[PDB]
Amino acid sequence: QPVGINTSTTCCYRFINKKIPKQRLESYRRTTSSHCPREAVIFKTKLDKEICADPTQKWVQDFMKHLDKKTQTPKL
Amino acid sequence: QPVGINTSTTCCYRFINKKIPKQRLESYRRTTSSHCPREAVIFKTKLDKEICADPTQKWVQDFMKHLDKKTQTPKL
Repeated sequence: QPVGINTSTTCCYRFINKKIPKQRLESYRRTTSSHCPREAVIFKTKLDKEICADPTQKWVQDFMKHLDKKTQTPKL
Repeated sequence: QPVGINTSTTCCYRFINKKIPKQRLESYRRTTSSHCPREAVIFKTKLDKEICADPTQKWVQDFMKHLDKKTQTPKL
């Protein structure tokens, strides 16, 4: 259930509860960094495919949080 | 990937420049990988550019940490 400024204070749709990590999913695609309360999210997965994401879920939490880190940089 | 040199040498190394803050963009995506060091926070911006940046390049540090806030996670 959600992390909003009410319970449905989101931007993209059509997603479910729980996936897993038994080989891949890689990149996330969120939107416009200054348009929405939030803006919206896409996940690119399990033999290069896409999913969307707002507003109550863990796997994504951890994904954001996991994705974040892999590697480091400035211009490299 | 972290602090690097040469005329491009690690999984992403394209983007290479100067935008101090966050104010307005098109879309931002973190890590198009599944397999190596490969990724960053790629930023799509206001009559273009597309950048590959993360951890070491501050403005991006803060960007991900500034924008995080803005987009969500799924269903319950």
